[PDB]
Amino acid sequence: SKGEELFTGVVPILVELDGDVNGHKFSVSGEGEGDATYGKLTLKFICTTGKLPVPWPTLVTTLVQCFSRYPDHMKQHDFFKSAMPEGYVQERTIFFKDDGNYKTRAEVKFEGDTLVNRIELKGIDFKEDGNILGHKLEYNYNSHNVYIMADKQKNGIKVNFKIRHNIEDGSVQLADHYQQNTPIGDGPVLLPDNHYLSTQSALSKDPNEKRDHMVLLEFVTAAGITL
Amino acid sequence: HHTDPEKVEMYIKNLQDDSMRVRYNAATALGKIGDERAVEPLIKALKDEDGYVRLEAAEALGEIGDERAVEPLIKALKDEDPDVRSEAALALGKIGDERAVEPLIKALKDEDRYVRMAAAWALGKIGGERVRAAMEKLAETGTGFARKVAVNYLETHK
Repeated sequence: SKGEELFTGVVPILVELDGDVNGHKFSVSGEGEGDATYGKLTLKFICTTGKLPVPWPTLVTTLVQCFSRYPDHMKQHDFFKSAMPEGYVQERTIFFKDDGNYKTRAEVKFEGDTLVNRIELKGIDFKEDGNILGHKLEYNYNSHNVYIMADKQKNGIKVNFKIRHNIEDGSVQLADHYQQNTPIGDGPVLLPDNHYLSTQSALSKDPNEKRDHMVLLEFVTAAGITL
Repeated sequence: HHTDPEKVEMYIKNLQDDSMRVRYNAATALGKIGDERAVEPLIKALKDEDGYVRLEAAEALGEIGDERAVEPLIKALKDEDPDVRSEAALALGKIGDERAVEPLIKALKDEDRYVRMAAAWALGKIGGERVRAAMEKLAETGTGFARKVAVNYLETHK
């Protein structure tokens, strides 16, 4: 693939989000760099609009899967890279167990030589003493598997997974993610057999930054196919 | 490959910790680690008092990919909790055993959507002729979500 050649070294990254959750308007923006050679992602995202109405973790998933470390044998299955630099469109719908739900639309593409993600979020039905609006969530993430599957009918992929958000003094708030991606340009893209991705994410906080922020350290690495 | 026996012990032990977040973490850990010694303990974690813990233990057994857990997983598809029975589906598609083809096709009809979606992948993953077989029959005997899946496989796969 021609897309994969772009990600051979470290590539700078940029993310912009406009959200609305049960009325509470807000916007987030982030800056960083990603080495798909290790599947590593390292970034910092900040609320431009002062305070964030939701807990940071919720947004992680919505706030790039082109930096996923696809092994040599699976290189035929990285739809995300293949779609570049023209880019792709990531549409999600995130049902929170016993709580509300998001709808998102992202535009992931290359600007010059920086990877850029533009998202547009809409939350509804969220309970006010819920975990989400009640900010009852721990500041960390878990390892999850992101289950990928091609969409012949359209021309992209149906992705699905179930995020496990830890509660401060409680168990787990779930999140069924129903995702679907589609290419921006008209170029030819790889459509993969059914596999998945293995994520490892870390949340930290900068002491010097005074704004509402998050420090992310990811490591998406693909698995499934065997040869 | 190589498995750090210090951690393997720790986590299999931790699987019977008082705190659930502990035994939840021990599941995820042992899945990634992929050691045969964790399979038995994880099937017994499959009956855990806590649901979220049952849940990981499932995908954990999927990651480890041992054919021993196929049956217990098939039984875990019938779990009360849907989230647990979803991850059990996913797990069974990972292992790739044909013995899960029926119980998965049965789950395409499950009440919860995620559990229907999970199975869809899982079957798609397993594939081959015994899947292609039950899919062609489902293009007629099926209806609704399940039917939509069957045609989509016979579209994609040969």
